[PDB]
Amino acid sequence: DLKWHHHNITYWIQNYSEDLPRAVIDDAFARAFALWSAVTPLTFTRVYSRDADIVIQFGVAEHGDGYPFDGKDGLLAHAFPPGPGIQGDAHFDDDELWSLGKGQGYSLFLVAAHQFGHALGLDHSSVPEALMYPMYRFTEGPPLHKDDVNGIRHLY
Ligand SMILES: COc1ccc(S(=O)(=O)[C@H](CC(=O)O)C(F)F)cc1
Ligand SMILES: [Ca+2]
Ligand SMILES: [Ca+2]
Ligand SMILES: [Ca+2]
Ligand SMILES: [Cl-]
Ligand SMILES: [Cl-]
Ligand SMILES: [Zn+2]
Ligand SMILES: [Zn+2]
Repeated sequence: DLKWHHHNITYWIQNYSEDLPRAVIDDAFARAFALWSAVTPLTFTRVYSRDADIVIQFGVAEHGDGYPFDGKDGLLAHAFPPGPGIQGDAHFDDDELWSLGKGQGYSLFLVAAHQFGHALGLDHSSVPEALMYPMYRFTEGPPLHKDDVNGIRHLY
């Protein structure tokens, strides 16, 4: 039930997934963030310290928190809402097949954006076409839906 008191959010990519090249992943995340910063006064800067607002980590099964991943399929990832400590960090189940665009596997890009929303304070949308819909479904074109934009703007 909290939001970031600053608009200069920072993120730190802790480790990577074995499914994609590092530069591919970095870009994916950058583009994910870019989506929100585009409709809000928010900015996202990549840092290299635990001090980052949002820390990005890929994991398998137990990974620190009490919500370990379910291996292939199922829970794909999860991000904690705004707050101190672990709050804000986004976790990805490196047991999934991460990719982009058409084809098998889940889009790291689209999933990231979704999770970044949660890490910004956004809650799940009730619209099937919105990016904040709790159900993954690949789509082409603008990821954000009127509902997602209104949401993030009602916050920032
Ligand atoms: C497409 O964006 C996503 C929506 C839901 C998920 S999830 O399967 O991890 C979701 C939990 C979450 O959004 O973190 C669960 F269905 F409740 C991942 C990516
Ligand atoms: Ca899983
Ligand atoms: Ca994987
Ligand atoms: Ca693919
Ligand atoms: Cl790594
Ligand atoms: Cl994609
Ligand atoms: Zn976690
Ligand atoms: Zn979600």
